[PDB]
Amino acid sequence: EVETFAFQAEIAQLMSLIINTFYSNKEIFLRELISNSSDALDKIRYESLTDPSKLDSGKELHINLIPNKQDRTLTIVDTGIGMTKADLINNLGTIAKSGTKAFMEALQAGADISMIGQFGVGFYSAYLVAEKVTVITKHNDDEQYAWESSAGGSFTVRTDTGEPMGRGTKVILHLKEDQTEYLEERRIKEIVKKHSQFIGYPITLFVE
Amino acid sequence: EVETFAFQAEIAQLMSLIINTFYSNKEIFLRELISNSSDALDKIRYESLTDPSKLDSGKELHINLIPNKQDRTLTIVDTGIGMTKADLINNLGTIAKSGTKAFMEALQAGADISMIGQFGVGFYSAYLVAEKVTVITKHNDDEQYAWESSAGGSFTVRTDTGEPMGRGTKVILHLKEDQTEYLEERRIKEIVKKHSQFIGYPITLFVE
Ligand SMILES: O=c1[nH]nc(-c2ccc(O)cc2O)n1-c1ccccc1F
Ligand SMILES: O=c1[nH]nc(-c2ccc(O)cc2O)n1-c1ccccc1F
Repeated sequence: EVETFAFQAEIAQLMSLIINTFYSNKEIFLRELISNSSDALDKIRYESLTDPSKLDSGKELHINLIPNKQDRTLTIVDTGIGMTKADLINNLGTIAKSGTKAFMEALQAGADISMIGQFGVGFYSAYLVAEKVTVITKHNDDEQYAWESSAGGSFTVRTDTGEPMGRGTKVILHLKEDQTEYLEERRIKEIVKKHSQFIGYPITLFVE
Repeated sequence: EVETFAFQAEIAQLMSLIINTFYSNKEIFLRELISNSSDALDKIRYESLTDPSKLDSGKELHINLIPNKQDRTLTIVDTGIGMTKADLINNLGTIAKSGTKAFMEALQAGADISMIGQFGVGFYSAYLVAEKVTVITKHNDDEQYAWESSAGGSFTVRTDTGEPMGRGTKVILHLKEDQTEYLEERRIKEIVKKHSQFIGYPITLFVE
């Protein structure tokens, strides 16, 4: 059963701002999503220091970047702690209501959209480049779920039957027609080198 | 009973690097500790979104900066999630062994000590300015504890009987003799404005 939820008003406001504001420096979405993956990987690593069984769902701690020109998708996969159904519903594990308030105050006070991650709502920068985002996730304490939203004020959550992940999160960006540069190897390599050069996990850019 | 523990070798190495490297830009310690407080405050806020009773130990979410020229201490107080005894022993809730490895690799590859927070070990920047650090903490799931270290390869942990905190962490920096500028109101205000202007919680600088 596919469940449909309304975004909280503040989150719908954040998403409308991200989609409608004229702002050329879109490439920062990748750093934001890689940063979230790195934080999730730190969380499972920290839990494993006192309970090695936390890694029975997979010992490898990594980030993969998978472009697909046929499907027009860029997928960011991590083997981090994952998210429970409750975390997905609760703005993908963020304090997004308060984060949005601070971000919008900062934008009016002299800040730009690239600073979104300082407000803990960097995930939503995916909507700078994606028309639809699908998040497939598996936490050790829950089942595999798929969250999805094309903005418009709602998101869906369903159980994900296909391809079991073990543990982690996959963010599938269904790119806007005019944002296909983010599927080009040279462009992705450039962004990873510019903004994600000090991430403590291997980032593998898959080839097509 | 006061328990004495050895730092893991990598953490003792990190602390020796911080204490012995010639590096003038010491003021970044404050941003690092305020950043950790902000992360702890986000964690309790996130837990409270699904369980309001998480805030029975205190509803106020804030950061206080308390200089004391008589004791030569600068104390950073937060009402964040706090740390259990296990978190304190486990490098104050960090993945410090892996964080240190990445930080030292980066330093050799063209990075400086101000970038410590990108490696998740920013707490240890306290030793840029402090000869001794005492951390008093209270998590909802444990008792109030005091961690302490003057470096030298060990730290202690004890129960803290005095002044119950409710919930949070207090980092007491026992400043080095030549670092008393960090007790001056104008100097602290300057650092907070330069590096911590987008923190989503009130930061109150106490007066003497
Ligand atoms: O805790 C977990 N588990 N999985 C995630 C996760 C979220 C978004 C994302 O693009 C990638 C991720 O791996 N997070 C997380 C990370 C950062 C902030 C809040 C969070 F919930
Ligand atoms: O989770 C909690 N609870 N309390 C803390 C805490 C640690 C240091 C600090 O200067 C202030 C804090 O409030 N943290 C935390 C924050 C950042 C990284 C790892 C952590 F454990």
